[PDB]
Amino acid sequence: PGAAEFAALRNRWVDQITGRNVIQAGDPDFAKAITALNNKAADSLAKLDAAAGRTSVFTDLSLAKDAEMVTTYTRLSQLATAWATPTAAVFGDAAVLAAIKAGLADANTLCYNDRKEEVGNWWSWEIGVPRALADAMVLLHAELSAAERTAYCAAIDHFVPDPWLQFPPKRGKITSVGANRVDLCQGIIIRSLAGEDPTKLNHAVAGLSQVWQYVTSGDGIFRDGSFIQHSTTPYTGSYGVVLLTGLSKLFSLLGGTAFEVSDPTRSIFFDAVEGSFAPVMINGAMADAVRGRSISREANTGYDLGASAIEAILLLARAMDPATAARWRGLCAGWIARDTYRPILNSASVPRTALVKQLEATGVAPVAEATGHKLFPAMDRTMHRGPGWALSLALSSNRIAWYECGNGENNRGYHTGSGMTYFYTSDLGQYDDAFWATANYNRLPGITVDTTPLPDKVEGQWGAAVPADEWSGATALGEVAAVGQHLVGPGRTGLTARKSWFVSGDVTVCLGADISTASGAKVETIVDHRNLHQGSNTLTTAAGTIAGTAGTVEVLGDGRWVHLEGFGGYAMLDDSPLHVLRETRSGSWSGVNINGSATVQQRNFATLYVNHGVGPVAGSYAYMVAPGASVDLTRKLLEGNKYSVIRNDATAQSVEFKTAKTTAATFWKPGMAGDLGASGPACVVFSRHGNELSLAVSEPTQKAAGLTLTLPEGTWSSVLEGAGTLGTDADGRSTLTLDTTGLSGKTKLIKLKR
Ligand SMILES: CC(=O)N[C@@H]1[C@@H](O[C@@H]2O[C@H](C(=O)O)[C@@H](O[C@@H]3O[C@H](CO)[C@H](OS(=O)(=O)O)[C@H](O[C@@H]4OC(C(=O)O)=C[C@H](O)[C@H]4O)[C@H]3NC(C)=O)[C@H](O)[C@H]2O)[C@@H](OS(=O)(=O)O)[C@@H](CO)O[C@H]1O
Ligand code: NA
Repeated sequence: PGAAEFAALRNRWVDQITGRNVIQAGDPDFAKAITALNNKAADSLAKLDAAAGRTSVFTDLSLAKDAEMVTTYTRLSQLATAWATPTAAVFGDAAVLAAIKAGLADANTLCYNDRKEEVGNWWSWEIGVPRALADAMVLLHAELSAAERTAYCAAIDHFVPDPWLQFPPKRGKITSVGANRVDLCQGIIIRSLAGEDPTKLNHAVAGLSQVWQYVTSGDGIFRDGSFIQHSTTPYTGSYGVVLLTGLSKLFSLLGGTAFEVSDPTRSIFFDAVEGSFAPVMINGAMADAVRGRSISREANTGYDLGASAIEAILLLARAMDPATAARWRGLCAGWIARDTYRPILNSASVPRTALVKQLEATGVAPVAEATGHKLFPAMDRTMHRGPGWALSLALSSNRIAWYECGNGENNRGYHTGSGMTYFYTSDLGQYDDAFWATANYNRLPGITVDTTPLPDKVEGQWGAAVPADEWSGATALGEVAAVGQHLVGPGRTGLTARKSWFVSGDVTVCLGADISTASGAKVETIVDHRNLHQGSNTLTTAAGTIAGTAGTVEVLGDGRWVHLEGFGGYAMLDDSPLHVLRETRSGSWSGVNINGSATVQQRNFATLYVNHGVGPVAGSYAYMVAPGASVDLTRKLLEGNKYSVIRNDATAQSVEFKTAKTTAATFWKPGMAGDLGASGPACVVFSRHGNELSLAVSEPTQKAAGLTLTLPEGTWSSVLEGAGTLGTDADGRSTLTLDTTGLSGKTKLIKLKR
């Protein structure tokens, strides 16, 4: 491939990142995209350093601070983008062009050149600048000289001599993985178009192949659909999206060319659209539990990341077979149509606007999110859906860290892995509307928590420490899931708790047992901590209302249920006191992120909790949540033994769903919960239909070679579906012995016949 092939590739990249070939004349959404492009460009030009002998390019960005060096270059690439976009205010403006070129020249002289040693964050030198400088070279190819290309290519190659590796020489270079491998290869591929270097381009394309190979440990995509980055943090929602965005752009750029991605194993990446990304997308937002430290970012939210995932999926769909293309488009049309809270076209780029308009022009109908359970045992995450709600559980374990903090971000997030219950609903802004600026980080919804104050960055940055717990895991059969977590508290308090969740098509039953701590402080379990925005949403009870006055906590009477206007119902399944607090909380994003604005946000919350007191001995809880339930339905939850607690202690936790005729259990020790037994740790769901017993089983430690169940509902003599060996115990009960060697927490489905 020669000069013409390289020119064609550069032109395609410019088409992709500007949308210049696809602007629809007089379209109001295109006009808004150009306006947003114009305002950003105008803002940057206003900040140009015009001083003779300047030592920065922008008066508000120091080249001695590596993050401000990156922003220098992204502003320059944004300006080049505007200069190349028909109808933009600066389109083809020679004075603006001259200022971009002078900015690239001086940033190179002053700072980013092939003699400079890295200082500060490696990512700035190897990913932040190269992607932006490469884009600027390609955008400005007709305008930069050969000597300018030589200088800038040399700078990039100095920092990134091989995109299969990362870190400066003084650190020891390691294999780049996952999102980092995609980003380093993107910067080198685009730089290879500017410099017409087929050898670097081929090597960078070949480097993409690693990122979609299945892994069983470390970083990458697991066969169950989990995606981990930084070894111990569930990360589909932020690093997974960086990977998805970069591969969508690169696949589209190279398709049909001499450099096309041709590795057939990229099918694993395509399978991940539904296998990994779709289940953790909720009405257009990536779930908070899979986006790690980005929850602390005011302007990199679940909806910003979901909108990037939608753009990428739409871009990939163009190359797919017809049925897959239509399925992915349907998924996207649904995540777009249902999101009235941060509509995807508000502040969308011109390319994103074009993909959204192209989708609308297909007339492909919106696909609803399927009810039911999606389990990700490799990353200790589960998703559950019913009409009007999605529950995301956030666990941690000897495989998965309590939280990631780093770079001044999410240093307060140390309870976010303590069994959080995120109930996403039609309140689309629940977790987005300054929730992470104002929420009580010691009373996040669903957690059990030792009230000992912990320092920011407790347990270390980058997910370096994990709880040395017994297990966390899950299984599901049909409409019912069983999820368990042995919580070990962060900050060496000695907090221990056995938390389980049994989740039907409508209600979530939350059991807790064996709670104690060594710190001497009170321990709490949070039934909910729910953002009311500026609302005064009524908490209704059997007697009337509760917590009508902000700041004064009240104890629920003996009706045992409370209904929150705009949400649904909560009910206690034991006689423990439920404390209910209406509160107003304030905070700034600067309080949770070094880059956050100083603006103070104020939000109203409803906070419902159980107090286990000081020095609990085998403390416990039992309650349920019924998202979307009316007051009438909430008042009835505890009638008729619909949610029948079987056992809730240090051996096992189990509940029967009367209407679903289905029982769910978690086992901590060998023993029986009702008429089901297990020989060791297990998650089980079972249901009898006449003369047939259906079971789902997982071995949640991921380390046991076998597991034996003592079967409920009488004796069983044949296996109809699945694997396992039937047997009989000393007491005449049927047993099922499973080989669980290497199952990695996955579920086995079995059907038996009497
Ligand atoms: C300083 C150091 O040595 N730390 C490493 C740690 O490296 C840190 O982690 C990541 C990484 O690439 O591995 C890198 O995260 C990315 O940081 C930039 C800014 O630096 C962006 O964050 S933001 O500016 O606050 O938004 C970036 O965000 C994402 O940006 C983009 C995009 O640029 O296209 C898309 C998304 O919308 C957005 O979420 C952020 N990525 C994400 C997904 O958050 C840090 O800069 C880097 O310092 C790890 O290094 S690793 O290579 O081994 O993985 C860590 C692992 O244990 O080791 C530490 O020592
Ligand atoms: Na980590």
